[PDB]
Amino acid sequence: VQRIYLDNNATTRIDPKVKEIMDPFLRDHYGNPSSLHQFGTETHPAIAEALDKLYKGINARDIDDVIITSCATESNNWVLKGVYFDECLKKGKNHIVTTVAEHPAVRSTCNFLESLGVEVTYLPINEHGSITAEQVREAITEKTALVSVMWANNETGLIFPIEEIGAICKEKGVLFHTDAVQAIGKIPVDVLKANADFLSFSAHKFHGPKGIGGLYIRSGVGLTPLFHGGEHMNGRRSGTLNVPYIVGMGEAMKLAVEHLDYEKEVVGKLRDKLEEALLKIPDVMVVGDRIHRVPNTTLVSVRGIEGEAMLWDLNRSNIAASTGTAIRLSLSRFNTEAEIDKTIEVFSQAAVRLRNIS
Amino acid sequence: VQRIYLDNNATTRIDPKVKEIMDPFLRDHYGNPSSLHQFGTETHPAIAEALDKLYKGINARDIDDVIITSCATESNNWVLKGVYFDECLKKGKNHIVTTVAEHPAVRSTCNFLESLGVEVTYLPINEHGSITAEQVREAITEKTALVSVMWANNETGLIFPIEEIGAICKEKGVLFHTDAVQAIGKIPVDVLKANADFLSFSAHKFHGPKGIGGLYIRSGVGLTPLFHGGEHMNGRRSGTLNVPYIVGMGEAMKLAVEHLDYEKEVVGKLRDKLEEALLKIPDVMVVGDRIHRVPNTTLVSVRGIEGEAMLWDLNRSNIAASTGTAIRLSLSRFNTEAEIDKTIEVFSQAAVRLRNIS
Ligand SMILES: Cc1ncc(COP(=O)(O)O)c(CN[C@@H](CS)C(=O)O)c1O
Ligand SMILES: Cc1ncc(COP(=O)(O)O)c(CN[C@@H](CS)C(=O)O)c1O
Ligand SMILES: [Cl-]
Ligand SMILES: [Cl-]
Repeated sequence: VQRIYLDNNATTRIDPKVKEIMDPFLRDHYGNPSSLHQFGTETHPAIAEALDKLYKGINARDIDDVIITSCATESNNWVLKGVYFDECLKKGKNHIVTTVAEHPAVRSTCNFLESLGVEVTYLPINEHGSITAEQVREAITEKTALVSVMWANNETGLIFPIEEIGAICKEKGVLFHTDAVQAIGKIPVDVLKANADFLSFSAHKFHGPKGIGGLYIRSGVGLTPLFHGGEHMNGRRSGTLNVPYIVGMGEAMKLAVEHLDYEKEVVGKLRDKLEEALLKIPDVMVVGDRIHRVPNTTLVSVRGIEGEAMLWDLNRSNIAASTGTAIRLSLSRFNTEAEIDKTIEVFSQAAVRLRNIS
Repeated sequence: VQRIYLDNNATTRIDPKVKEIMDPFLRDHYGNPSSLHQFGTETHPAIAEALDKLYKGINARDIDDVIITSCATESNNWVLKGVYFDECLKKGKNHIVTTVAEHPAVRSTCNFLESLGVEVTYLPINEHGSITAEQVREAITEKTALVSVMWANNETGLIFPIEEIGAICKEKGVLFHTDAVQAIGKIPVDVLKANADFLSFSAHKFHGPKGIGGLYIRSGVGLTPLFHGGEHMNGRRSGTLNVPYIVGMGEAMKLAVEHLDYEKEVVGKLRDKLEEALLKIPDVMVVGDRIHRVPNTTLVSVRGIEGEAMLWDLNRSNIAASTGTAIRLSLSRFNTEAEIDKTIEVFSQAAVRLRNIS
């Protein structure tokens, strides 16, 4: 059989060099990096190389932290529940601004925060699909503790004007968090450009394992731990390190940035190939702006066919993709022109076969 | 070279069958268990078998939850920060009772809670080393929201009278949490016997990977999420599942309980062998009760030699162990009588060589 994987915004295959690099930490280098003896200290260089990889990947400096967490869901909960205690309670700033596009980790967390009496402005998205920047200017009051906007959208692939929000954020002395989960490996990421205080990411969107991620915290910026016990990660996040995943996610980030050109000019080309080949059907609208998207995503709709129906069918022919109803097709560097040609065929055939019904 | 590993209360080697069982989830079964297509659904049986393994390991029933988390540090933070919102705030019960023996995850979390104005009673430990039970009877007031006592101590190996506390807890209508991290694989565990509402554990203490653990939540018992986004784990803990680690930790628990006899009557025998062979030196006190300990741990002290000094030396001869100052030696089923004989030698030689100094 030959299955075709087009659901990379949901998760990604672990790159072989990633699996390879973590292996020794699953086999004989199983010591606790906190231990003082050989088993512990032996793990130190490999963890250090991994972290360097992380910092170079997001252009973070020595004075900043990139804290290892168990996923972006953790990072997101941590940023919001931390500003809550640090700013909303202790400092009166009882308002957070965010978008309606944000991943449920941020939105649900907020929903809980307003449960406790925080006022949260959920920015609505325009006809362009995206968020303006001026929208956050206009919403930042002076109770405003944090603004959270995701770098790229998981559903549409749309890039948001981070930097702009970065600047409108610096100028107004407000805390700025970007959930950058769908941007690693997909476009260049730079916390310095973005004047981010906080950035989230998750490894399994750039070919490392599920079960690990990162929060960039800028120097001097405080954030009350979500995992108290303050032993690991400079006391910022307690719990025995996930050695294998740390090493692996490091390699993952490195390869992710080293493929940024390829993502740009190959996967993007394959995406365009698929997309415009798909636009030659009936009422095959693409959903949203088509210029400010990550290279790998396309979100198409179809005449009278539910997205859910088209996907179930595509599965039968061993093609994997998600909703977004419309149909989200998200590539990676592992896809091939052969596959998308195949996809074009299987897509169109499914399309007109599902519509036959009067 | 031949290193001897005696630091199992710090972390454990991943059992080979564990590494083996997770492998396919690092290679071609990398789908998101939430996806609706083949890549996702394919992972379902293996996750289900893993969870069954977890439930059978702690004698939890169908109506209870065993929620996957990223470690015991997460579980501990989750129980305490959840009762805070559910009971302390929303319901007036502003008091938590716990021990001074507890792992810093629980103690630090509490320290933060009293920072917000919770009254936390830290129970002191007796000359016996342990906690009475009557001590928690006497401390449970009516603002009392939760009592948290660890099943077994990481430092001394001492078992606490869970069940007794279970009963004193049922009777007084108080929420009962046991951190059981050092009890899995070491003695039988039973939430039913223990009348636990909450139980924490971490895989890397019973030969699975660092970076995963569990919280048992009893049916009908609520606990406000620590990871909001409510998609995975019945909305109780959001974040993409850590597929490989889940499968592995399942196998880990299974093998852990299947070795409970061996832990009892082999590793315990090896521990006794080491311990009484070590008691034949000078002022080689063992620290604490010696009857109510898990089979694998011994915590010995020495005349005038600092523990830290003895450990540094032991490392040079490739023997790994921790402090607890005194000296904690924690075995696993992977140790061998050959090793402990060797240890006896290397220990005594180090002892009298470090003391030579006038
Ligand atoms: C922007 C963003 N932020 C957070 C997450 C979740 O990360 P975790 O590693 O699961 O915690 C995701 C992943 N959303 C996937 C799976 S639910 C999708 O199908 O769109 C994301 O895209
Ligand atoms: C009772 C108990 N509770 C929690 C933990 C920490 O679990 P994590 O998986 O790191 O979150 C531990 C592990 N304490 C180790 C390493 S710090 C020791 O050397 O004693 C524990 O023993
Ligand atoms: Cl918190
Ligand atoms: Cl919480």
